[PDB]
Amino acid sequence: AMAVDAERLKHLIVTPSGAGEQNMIGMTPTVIAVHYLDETEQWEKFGLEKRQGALELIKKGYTQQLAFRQPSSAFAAFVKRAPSTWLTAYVVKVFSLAVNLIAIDSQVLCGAVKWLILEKQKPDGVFQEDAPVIHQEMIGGLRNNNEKDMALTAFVLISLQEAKDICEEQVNSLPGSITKAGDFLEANYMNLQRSYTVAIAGYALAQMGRLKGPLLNKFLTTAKDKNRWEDPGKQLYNVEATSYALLALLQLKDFDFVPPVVRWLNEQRYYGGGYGSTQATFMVFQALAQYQKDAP
Amino acid sequence: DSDIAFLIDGSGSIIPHDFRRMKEFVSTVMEQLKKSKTLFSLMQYSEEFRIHFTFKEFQNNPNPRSLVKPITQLLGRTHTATGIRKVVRELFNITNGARKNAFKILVVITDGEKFGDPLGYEDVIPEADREGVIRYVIGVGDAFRSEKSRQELNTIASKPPRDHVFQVNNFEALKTIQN
Ligand code: NI
Ligand code: NI
Repeated sequence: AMAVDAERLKHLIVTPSGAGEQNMIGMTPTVIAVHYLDETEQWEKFGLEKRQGALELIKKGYTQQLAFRQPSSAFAAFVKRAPSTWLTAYVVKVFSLAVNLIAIDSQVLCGAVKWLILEKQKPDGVFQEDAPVIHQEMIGGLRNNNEKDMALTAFVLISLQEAKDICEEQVNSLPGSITKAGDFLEANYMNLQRSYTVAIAGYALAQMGRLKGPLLNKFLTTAKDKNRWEDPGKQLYNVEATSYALLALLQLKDFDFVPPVVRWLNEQRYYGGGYGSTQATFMVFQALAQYQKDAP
Repeated sequence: DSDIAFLIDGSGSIIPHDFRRMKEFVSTVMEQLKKSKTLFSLMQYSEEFRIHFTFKEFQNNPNPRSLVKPITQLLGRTHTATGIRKVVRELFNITNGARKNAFKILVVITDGEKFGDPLGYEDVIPEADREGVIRYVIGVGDAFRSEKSRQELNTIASKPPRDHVFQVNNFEALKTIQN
């Protein structure tokens, strides 16, 4: 397929400002904007002088987010507020994708990973949130989900895998935690009912090579008309879920299921931005960029 | 004095544009070749299988553009081998309209990329030879782009492969095989 016109992505250049959560909301679209334009290579029809004008904004959001880094290398909205399991895992997720953009201090990234594993992982692999984020609209379809330990564990695990190579040396309990998280997902994947959880956990399993057999059939047949993973309401959740599926399909090298999924995503005409658009904006452009990188 | 079957790819790797080409190519072959008493049958495949018209159902309805118009795409994976086995065992059965002592022709229209198929080509080809099934292959999209794709088209087609493998957009695909 053809890459998205960069002229429709101008509104994603957002100046980051706010608390430990407010800053990441504004940081997210900027980071994923240049990441997409890097792969698709549209800096010529958009102006290379603007690249540095956005690259330094990412640096700004990074340094401003460091002020909310707690002594346990965890992250919360406030320096006094109890650290969030999701927010910390989201900081790792965004920073891992921006390691080739700006200078990301490895001690910050690995410290957060070590905290998630040591203090926030149940012995059965489950990651638990003990201090939810204030802005509940920045967590996408994880908001008001019946399922559960599964959805959160899948989310955190995806972050750990995106930072596995860069923090394998410092944190040795990382491959063990990854396996444990994957064991819980695989053991309860067939019992999933919501398409969102099927999509996000399916991607987590696919990154391991543990999305096979009945788990795969469950994943593929959950797709409405073989082109999207749809839950009744909140379109933004369905875009986010389909993006996770696309990433899972690209991991499986399944180029029979990729084109109709990509085709559907492009016919939604979603370019991110707005209230509660953080996850969808981050997902729909991480997936489409991965598609551009992998498409023959 | 010839039975012609169509095995068309309906997997998601086939873009809707290339599927129209498939859907229009068949209409041309059926119209520019009647030319009775040639019989036609068509089955679309993906990860599932659907017979749109048998040799009997075509003998009752002569209009070519009518039998192919409501045909849609399956959008599954790509099970080429299983599709070939299903054609020779079912579509070429007398109970479906296959006539005795008539030429069996299979027209496989695929992009040359089988995927997710439990069956291999080495499990359906030696069976297609002992039944005497003429195999023509019509590559679509980027079926001639790669090396594994072009050798797959030659694998499906019989020998020699230089007389069986053609590109879909060719309007001279029928005038070259009649002689
Ligand atoms: Ni292309
Ligand atoms: Ni295909």
